[PDB]
Amino acid sequence: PQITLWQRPIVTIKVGGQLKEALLDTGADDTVLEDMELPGRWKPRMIGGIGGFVKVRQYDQIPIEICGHKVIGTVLVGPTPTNIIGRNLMTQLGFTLNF
Amino acid sequence: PQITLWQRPIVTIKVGGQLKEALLDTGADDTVLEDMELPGRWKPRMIGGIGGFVKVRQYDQIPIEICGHKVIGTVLVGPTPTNIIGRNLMTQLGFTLNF
Ligand SMILES: CC(C)c1nc(CN(C)C(=O)N[C@H](C(=O)N[C@@H](Cc2ccccc2)C[C@H](O)[C@H](Cc2ccccc2)NC(=O)OCc2cncs2)C(C)C)cs1
Repeated sequence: PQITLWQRPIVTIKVGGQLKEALLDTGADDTVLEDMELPGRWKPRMIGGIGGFVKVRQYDQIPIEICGHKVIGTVLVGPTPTNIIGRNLMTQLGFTLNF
Repeated sequence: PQITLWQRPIVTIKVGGQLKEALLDTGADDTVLEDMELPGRWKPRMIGGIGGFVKVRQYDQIPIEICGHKVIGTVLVGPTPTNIIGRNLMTQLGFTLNF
């Protein structure tokens, strides 16, 4: 299917057993979710964006369902204002930009 | 054209006579450029990002060529690591996300 950009491209995801809404974001290298618990080891990281930087925890090999399809990759967790699905997971679903 | 997302979706733009690089960003409502000179008056705007909020200058009705296509719209100028083409201008080109 085709997703329009007249509105924010927000989709439902399932991660860590929880259902959430998240923004499909071609301008994000990585996926960043509002603070939550995830299984396994993690390492601290600083990620930068428009307002400056925030400290997050990086969990690797985390499974996520997006649009029902199951993908796996790195997920950063911390005080982000909204959940963001980055290119690292978008590629796994075969997403492209077209015009 | 079709753009995959294994690397950052960077395109060439032309604004105020100058060629620049910019990131195609579906997760951005608006277009934000690094400090530069633009004609006309500006008005104040606060935009929010991952790191919080920042003051930018809002210039309305600015012509930009993106991939040689002319768009005319609002451009925000302020502190940013990268020029960002947001949904306001991506919609003028007819960009969609597809999988
Ligand atoms: C130039 C160099 C430093 C670059 N690094 C990168 C890799 N990096 C750091 C990222 O992708 N970082 C992501 C990001 O913020 N990307 C950004 C572009 C950018 C990149 C680097 C530095 C500054 C801005 C752009 C992202 O789409 C974010 C997503 C978002 C949306 C709402 C709330 C929080 C976040 N969009 C926004 O910040 O919107 C700003 C707004 C515009 N108009 C109204 S609000 C994080 C979410 C992970 C790309 S270019």
